[PDB]
Amino acid sequence: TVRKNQATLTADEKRRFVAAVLELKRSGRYDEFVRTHNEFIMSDTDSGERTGHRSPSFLPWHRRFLLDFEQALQSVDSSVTLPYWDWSADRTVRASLWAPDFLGGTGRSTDGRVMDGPFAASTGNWPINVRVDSRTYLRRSLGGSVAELPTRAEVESVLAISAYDLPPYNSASEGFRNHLEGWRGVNLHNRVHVWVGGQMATGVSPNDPVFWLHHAYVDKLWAEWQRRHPDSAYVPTGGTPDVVDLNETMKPWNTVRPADLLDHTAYYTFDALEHH
Amino acid sequence: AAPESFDEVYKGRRIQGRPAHEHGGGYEVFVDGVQLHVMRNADGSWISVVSHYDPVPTPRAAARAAVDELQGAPLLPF
Ligand SMILES: [Cu+2]
Ligand SMILES: [Cu+2]
Ligand SMILES: [Cu+2]
Ligand SMILES: [Cu+2]
Repeated sequence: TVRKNQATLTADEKRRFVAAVLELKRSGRYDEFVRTHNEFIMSDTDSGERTGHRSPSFLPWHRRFLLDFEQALQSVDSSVTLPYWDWSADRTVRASLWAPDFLGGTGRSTDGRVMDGPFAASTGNWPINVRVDSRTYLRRSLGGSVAELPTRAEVESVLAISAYDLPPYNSASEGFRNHLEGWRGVNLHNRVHVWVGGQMATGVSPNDPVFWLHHAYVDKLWAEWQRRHPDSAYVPTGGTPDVVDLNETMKPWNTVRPADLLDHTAYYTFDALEHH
Repeated sequence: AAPESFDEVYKGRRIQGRPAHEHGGGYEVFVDGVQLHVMRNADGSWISVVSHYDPVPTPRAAARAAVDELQGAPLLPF
Protein backbone atom coordinates (compact mmCIF):
# COMPACT_ATOMS: atom_id res chain seq x y z
CA THR A 1 0.00 0.00 0.00
CA VAL A 2 1.33 3.44 -0.98
CA ARG A 3 -0.21 6.58 0.54
CA LYS A 4 -0.12 9.40 -2.01
CA ASN A 5 -0.44 13.19 -1.80
CA GLN A 6 -4.11 13.94 -2.56
CA ALA A 7 -3.01 16.56 -5.12
CA THR A 8 -1.53 13.77 -7.25
CA LEU A 9 -4.44 11.30 -7.43
CA THR A 10 -5.79 10.45 -10.83
CA ALA A 11 -9.46 10.87 -11.69
CA ASP A 12 -9.90 7.09 -11.30
CA GLU A 13 -8.24 7.06 -7.91
CA LYS A 14 -10.45 9.93 -6.69
CA ARG A 15 -13.48 8.10 -7.99
CA ARG A 16 -12.66 4.84 -6.23
CA PHE A 17 -11.76 6.54 -2.93
CA VAL A 18 -15.05 8.47 -2.90
CA ALA A 19 -17.03 5.35 -3.74
CA ALA A 20 -15.37 3.27 -1.05
CA VAL A 21 -15.97 5.98 1.57
CA LEU A 22 -19.63 6.24 0.55
CA GLU A 23 -20.10 2.49 0.75
CA LEU A 24 -18.67 2.39 4.29
CA LYS A 25 -21.15 5.15 5.11
CA ARG A 26 -24.07 3.31 3.50
CA SER A 27 -23.32 0.09 5.36
CA GLY A 28 -23.17 1.80 8.76
CA ARG A 29 -19.45 1.09 9.31
CA TYR A 30 -18.32 4.69 8.78
CA ASP A 31 -20.35 6.13 11.62
CA GLU A 32 -18.79 3.78 14.15
CA PHE A 33 -15.39 5.30 13.38
CA VAL A 34 -16.92 8.72 14.11
CA ARG A 35 -18.31 7.38 17.36
CA THR A 36 -15.04 5.79 18.50
CA HIS A 37 -13.15 9.02 17.92
CA ASN A 38 -15.70 11.13 19.83
CA GLU A 39 -15.62 8.72 22.79
CA PHE A 40 -11.86 9.06 23.08
CA ILE A 41 -11.85 12.86 22.50
CA MET A 42 -14.41 13.27 25.27
CA SER A 43 -12.53 10.99 27.68
CA ASP A 44 -8.81 11.81 27.14
CA THR A 45 -7.94 14.32 29.92
CA ASP A 46 -4.73 16.02 30.93
CA SER A 47 -4.94 14.92 34.56
CA GLY A 48 -6.34 11.41 33.99
CA GLU A 49 -6.30 8.51 31.54
CA ARG A 50 -5.38 9.81 28.05
CA THR A 51 -4.77 7.64 24.98
CA GLY A 52 -6.03 9.04 21.68
CA HIS A 53 -5.18 12.75 22.20
CA ARG A 54 -3.12 15.14 24.41
CA SER A 55 -0.66 12.39 25.16
CA PRO A 56 2.31 10.53 23.63
CA SER A 57 0.04 7.89 22.13
CA PHE A 58 -1.77 10.53 20.00
CA LEU A 59 0.48 9.52 17.13
CA PRO A 60 0.43 5.67 17.30
CA TRP A 61 -3.28 5.72 18.23
CA HIS A 62 -4.22 7.74 15.14
CA ARG A 63 -1.83 5.58 13.09
CA ARG A 64 -3.76 2.46 14.11
CA PHE A 65 -7.16 4.18 13.78
CA LEU A 66 -6.26 5.21 10.23
CA LEU A 67 -5.04 1.66 9.52
CA ASP A 68 -8.44 0.34 10.69
CA PHE A 69 -10.20 2.77 8.37
CA GLU A 70 -7.90 2.03 5.40
CA GLN A 71 -8.46 -1.70 5.88
CA ALA A 72 -12.21 -1.08 5.89
CA LEU A 73 -11.88 0.89 2.66
CA GLN A 74 -9.85 -1.90 1.12
CA SER A 75 -12.56 -4.40 2.08
CA VAL A 76 -14.75 -2.47 -0.41
CA ASP A 77 -12.07 -1.79 -3.04
CA SER A 78 -8.65 -3.28 -2.48
CA SER A 79 -6.99 -0.67 -4.76
CA VAL A 80 -7.84 2.22 -2.41
CA THR A 81 -5.39 3.69 0.09
CA LEU A 82 -5.65 6.80 2.22
CA PRO A 83 -4.24 9.87 0.51
CA TYR A 84 -2.69 12.67 2.52
CA TRP A 85 -3.31 16.40 2.56
CA ASP A 86 -0.17 18.50 2.82
CA TRP A 87 -1.91 21.62 4.15
CA SER A 88 1.38 23.48 4.22
CA ALA A 89 1.29 23.45 0.39
CA ASP A 90 -2.35 23.12 -0.58
CA ARG A 91 -3.45 25.99 1.64
CA THR A 92 -6.25 27.62 -0.26
CA VAL A 93 -9.89 26.76 -0.87
CA ARG A 94 -8.96 26.45 -4.57
CA ALA A 95 -6.92 23.36 -3.94
CA SER A 96 -8.31 20.51 -6.06
CA LEU A 97 -8.93 18.71 -2.71
CA TRP A 98 -12.01 20.89 -2.38
CA ALA A 99 -13.24 20.39 -5.90
CA PRO A 100 -16.61 18.77 -6.59
CA ASP A 101 -14.89 15.58 -7.88
CA PHE A 102 -13.13 14.97 -4.55
CA LEU A 103 -14.29 16.36 -1.19
CA GLY A 104 -16.42 19.30 -2.25
CA GLY A 105 -15.85 22.86 -1.13
CA THR A 106 -16.58 25.17 1.75
CA GLY A 107 -20.02 25.67 3.30
CA ARG A 108 -22.42 28.45 2.39
CA SER A 109 -22.38 31.38 4.82
CA THR A 110 -25.92 31.10 6.20
CA ASP A 111 -25.59 27.71 7.83
CA GLY A 112 -22.16 26.33 6.86
CA ARG A 113 -23.73 23.69 4.61
CA VAL A 114 -21.48 22.09 2.00
CA MET A 115 -23.35 22.47 -1.27
CA ASP A 116 -21.24 20.44 -3.75
CA GLY A 117 -19.10 17.33 -3.95
CA PRO A 118 -20.06 13.75 -3.16
CA PHE A 119 -20.61 14.47 0.57
CA ALA A 120 -23.09 17.35 0.21
CA ALA A 121 -26.28 16.69 2.13
CA SER A 122 -28.35 17.18 -1.04
CA THR A 123 -26.90 13.99 -2.52
CA GLY A 124 -28.71 11.86 0.00
CA ASN A 125 -25.44 9.96 0.54
CA TRP A 126 -23.91 11.65 3.59
CA PRO A 127 -26.28 11.93 6.56
CA ILE A 128 -24.64 13.24 9.68
CA ASN A 129 -25.86 10.71 12.23
CA VAL A 130 -23.24 10.81 15.02
CA ARG A 131 -23.59 14.38 16.14
CA VAL A 132 -23.82 16.75 19.02
CA ASP A 133 -26.55 18.94 17.67
CA SER A 134 -29.67 18.74 15.53
CA ARG A 135 -27.94 19.52 12.24
CA THR A 136 -27.65 16.50 9.91
CA TYR A 137 -25.69 18.03 7.02
CA LEU A 138 -21.95 18.35 6.43
CA ARG A 139 -20.66 21.80 7.31
CA ARG A 140 -17.37 23.61 6.70
CA SER A 141 -16.06 27.16 6.91
CA LEU A 142 -12.65 26.95 5.27
CA GLY A 143 -10.49 29.77 6.69
CA GLY A 144 -13.40 31.04 8.77
CA SER A 145 -12.28 30.69 12.38
CA VAL A 146 -8.51 30.92 11.80
CA ALA A 147 -7.02 32.76 8.88
CA GLU A 148 -4.15 30.56 7.85
CA LEU A 149 -3.03 26.97 7.64
CA PRO A 150 0.43 26.18 9.01
CA THR A 151 3.26 27.03 6.62
CA ARG A 152 6.19 24.84 5.52
CA ALA A 153 8.56 26.93 7.70
CA GLU A 154 6.31 26.39 10.70
CA VAL A 155 6.27 22.67 10.00
CA GLU A 156 10.09 22.62 9.70
CA SER A 157 10.37 24.28 13.13
CA VAL A 158 8.32 21.47 14.63
CA LEU A 159 10.19 18.70 12.81
CA ALA A 160 13.43 20.10 14.25
CA ILE A 161 12.35 19.31 17.85
CA SER A 162 14.45 16.34 18.94
CA ALA A 163 12.53 14.97 21.94
CA TYR A 164 9.46 12.87 21.06
CA ASP A 165 7.49 13.96 24.12
CA LEU A 166 8.24 15.12 27.68
CA PRO A 167 6.65 14.87 31.13
CA PRO A 168 3.89 15.62 31.98
CA TYR A 169 2.96 13.92 28.67
CA ASN A 170 -0.16 16.04 28.14
CA SER A 171 -1.29 19.29 26.49
CA ALA A 172 1.27 21.29 28.53
CA SER A 173 4.25 19.31 27.27
CA GLU A 174 7.19 20.61 25.34
CA GLY A 175 8.54 18.26 22.64
CA PHE A 176 7.60 17.10 19.19
CA ARG A 177 4.32 15.30 19.86
CA ASN A 178 2.61 18.24 21.51
CA HIS A 179 3.95 20.81 19.02
CA LEU A 180 2.70 18.63 16.15
CA GLU A 181 -0.59 18.07 17.93
CA GLY A 182 -0.70 21.81 18.44
CA TRP A 183 -1.53 22.58 22.09
CA ARG A 184 1.80 24.44 22.41
CA GLY A 185 3.65 26.55 19.88
CA VAL A 186 2.87 27.63 16.36
CA ASN A 187 0.13 24.89 16.24
CA LEU A 188 -0.04 22.34 13.42
CA HIS A 189 -2.72 19.67 13.81
CA ASN A 190 -5.26 21.45 16.01
CA ARG A 191 -5.19 24.57 13.83
CA VAL A 192 -6.09 22.55 10.72
CA HIS A 193 -9.21 21.24 12.43
CA VAL A 194 -10.12 24.81 13.33
CA TRP A 195 -9.42 26.08 9.79
CA VAL A 196 -11.76 23.57 8.14
CA GLY A 197 -14.53 24.37 10.65
CA GLY A 198 -17.86 22.57 10.59
CA GLN A 199 -17.81 19.07 12.04
CA MET A 200 -14.00 18.98 11.64
CA ALA A 201 -13.76 21.50 14.50
CA THR A 202 -15.73 19.23 16.86
CA GLY A 203 -15.47 15.94 18.76
CA VAL A 204 -17.22 14.27 15.83
CA SER A 205 -14.58 15.44 13.31
CA PRO A 206 -14.36 12.14 11.32
CA ASN A 207 -17.79 13.10 9.97
CA ASP A 208 -15.82 15.02 7.34
CA PRO A 209 -13.78 12.70 5.09
CA VAL A 210 -10.99 15.30 5.13
CA PHE A 211 -10.26 14.01 8.66
CA TRP A 212 -8.50 11.01 7.18
CA LEU A 213 -6.38 13.05 4.78
CA HIS A 214 -5.41 15.47 7.54
CA HIS A 215 -4.38 12.64 9.84
CA ALA A 216 -2.54 10.82 7.02
CA TYR A 217 -0.33 13.90 6.64
CA VAL A 218 0.12 14.29 10.44
CA ASP A 219 1.18 10.64 10.33
CA LYS A 220 3.62 11.35 7.49
CA LEU A 221 5.13 14.20 9.53
CA TRP A 222 5.77 11.68 12.36
CA ALA A 223 7.59 9.48 9.85
CA GLU A 224 9.54 12.54 8.59
CA TRP A 225 10.50 13.39 12.20
CA GLN A 226 11.76 9.83 12.70
CA ARG A 227 14.07 10.24 9.69
CA ARG A 228 15.42 13.53 11.00
CA HIS A 229 15.99 12.03 14.48
CA PRO A 230 17.06 8.37 14.22
CA ASP A 231 18.39 8.69 17.81
CA SER A 232 15.00 9.75 19.30
CA ALA A 233 12.16 7.32 19.96
CA TYR A 234 8.76 7.11 21.60
CA VAL A 235 8.56 7.95 25.33
CA PRO A 236 7.66 7.16 28.01
CA THR A 237 9.22 3.71 28.20
CA GLY A 238 7.56 2.17 31.28
CA GLY A 239 5.58 2.59 34.44
CA THR A 240 3.84 5.90 33.72
CA PRO A 241 0.31 6.23 35.20
CA ASP A 242 -2.53 7.25 32.88
CA VAL A 243 -0.21 7.34 29.82
CA VAL A 244 0.47 4.59 27.25
CA ASP A 245 4.08 3.58 27.69
CA LEU A 246 6.05 2.16 24.73
CA ASN A 247 5.32 -1.50 25.39
CA GLU A 248 1.82 -1.07 26.88
CA THR A 249 -1.25 -1.88 24.84
CA MET A 250 -3.73 0.72 23.67
CA LYS A 251 -7.52 0.90 23.86
CA PRO A 252 -9.77 0.19 22.06
CA TRP A 253 -7.79 -2.63 20.39
CA ASN A 254 -6.02 -3.82 23.56
CA THR A 255 -3.78 -6.03 21.39
CA VAL A 256 -1.30 -3.46 19.94
CA ARG A 257 1.35 -1.27 21.56
CA PRO A 258 3.03 1.95 20.44
CA ALA A 259 6.05 -0.27 19.85
CA ASP A 260 4.14 -2.16 17.17
CA LEU A 261 3.31 1.02 15.29
CA LEU A 262 6.53 3.02 15.19
CA ASP A 263 7.60 1.64 11.82
CA HIS A 264 4.99 2.58 9.24
CA THR A 265 6.76 0.55 6.57
CA ALA A 266 5.35 -2.61 8.10
CA TYR A 267 1.96 -1.37 6.80
CA TYR A 268 2.48 1.17 4.04
CA THR A 269 4.97 3.47 2.31
CA PHE A 270 4.58 7.06 1.07
CA ASP A 271 4.90 8.33 -2.48
CA ALA A 272 7.88 10.34 -1.20
CA LEU A 273 9.65 10.34 2.11
CA GLU A 274 13.11 11.86 2.35
CA HIS A 275 15.85 9.69 3.82
CA HIS A 276 18.04 10.66 6.80
CA ALA B 1 -10.59 26.27 42.75
CA ALA B 2 -13.06 25.80 39.91
CA PRO B 3 -14.29 28.87 38.02
CA GLU B 4 -17.30 30.80 39.29
CA SER B 5 -20.76 29.96 38.08
CA PHE B 6 -22.42 32.07 35.41
CA ASP B 7 -25.81 32.67 33.83
CA GLU B 8 -26.57 34.97 30.91
CA VAL B 9 -28.45 35.29 27.59
CA TYR B 10 -25.92 35.21 24.77
CA LYS B 11 -27.14 35.67 21.17
CA GLY B 12 -30.69 34.85 22.21
CA ARG B 13 -29.73 31.70 24.13
CA ARG B 14 -29.39 30.94 27.83
CA ILE B 15 -25.90 29.78 28.78
CA GLN B 16 -25.16 28.59 32.31
CA GLY B 17 -22.07 27.26 34.03
CA ARG B 18 -21.50 25.85 37.49
CA PRO B 19 -18.86 23.90 39.41
CA ALA B 20 -19.73 20.25 39.78
CA HIS B 21 -17.92 7.77 26.74
CA GLU B 22 -16.84 11.11 28.23
CA HIS B 23 -14.58 12.34 31.05
CA GLY B 24 -14.66 13.70 34.58
CA GLY B 25 -15.10 17.49 34.46
CA GLY B 26 -15.55 19.37 37.71
CA TYR B 27 -17.58 21.96 35.82
CA GLU B 28 -20.87 21.82 33.92
CA VAL B 29 -22.15 24.05 31.11
CA PHE B 30 -25.64 24.22 29.65
CA VAL B 31 -27.05 25.83 26.47
CA ASP B 32 -30.82 26.34 26.80
CA GLY B 33 -30.82 23.72 29.51
CA VAL B 34 -28.97 21.04 27.53
CA GLN B 35 -25.62 20.01 28.95
CA LEU B 36 -22.63 20.89 26.79
CA HIS B 37 -19.53 18.67 27.30
CA VAL B 38 -16.63 20.90 28.27
CA MET B 39 -13.08 20.11 29.37
CA ARG B 40 -10.26 22.02 31.06
CA ASN B 41 -6.70 21.94 29.74
CA ALA B 42 -3.63 21.88 31.98
CA ASP B 43 -2.91 25.53 31.26
CA GLY B 44 -6.32 26.62 32.53
CA SER B 45 -8.02 27.06 29.15
CA TRP B 46 -11.24 25.32 28.11
CA ILE B 47 -12.73 23.57 25.13
CA SER B 48 -16.11 22.04 24.39
CA VAL B 49 -17.23 19.18 22.22
CA VAL B 50 -18.26 21.64 19.54
CA SER B 51 -14.85 23.45 19.60
CA HIS B 52 -12.53 20.66 20.79
CA TYR B 53 -9.30 21.81 19.13
CA ASP B 54 -9.63 25.50 19.97
CA PRO B 55 -8.73 26.55 23.53
CA VAL B 56 -10.53 29.54 25.04
CA PRO B 57 -9.77 31.09 28.42
CA THR B 58 -12.93 30.31 30.45
CA PRO B 59 -16.02 28.09 30.53
CA ARG B 60 -18.23 31.04 29.61
CA ALA B 61 -16.00 31.61 26.59
CA ALA B 62 -16.49 27.95 25.66
CA ALA B 63 -20.27 28.31 26.10
CA ARG B 64 -20.34 31.40 23.95
CA ALA B 65 -18.19 29.70 21.30
CA ALA B 66 -20.68 26.83 21.27
CA VAL B 67 -23.60 29.23 20.72
CA ASP B 68 -21.65 30.83 17.86
CA GLU B 69 -20.96 27.33 16.39
CA LEU B 70 -24.53 26.17 16.70
CA GLN B 71 -26.08 28.96 14.62
CA GLY B 72 -29.36 28.47 16.48
CA ALA B 73 -29.31 24.65 16.45
CA PRO B 74 -30.53 22.79 19.49
CA LEU B 75 -27.78 20.90 21.26
CA LEU B 76 -28.20 17.16 21.55
CA PRO B 77 -27.55 15.76 25.05
CA PHE B 78 -24.24 13.92 25.16
CU1 LIG C 1 -13.52 16.77 26.01
CU1 LIG D 1 -8.47 12.90 17.04
CU1 LIG E 1 -7.23 15.41 14.55
CU1 LIG F 1 22.70 11.25 11.29
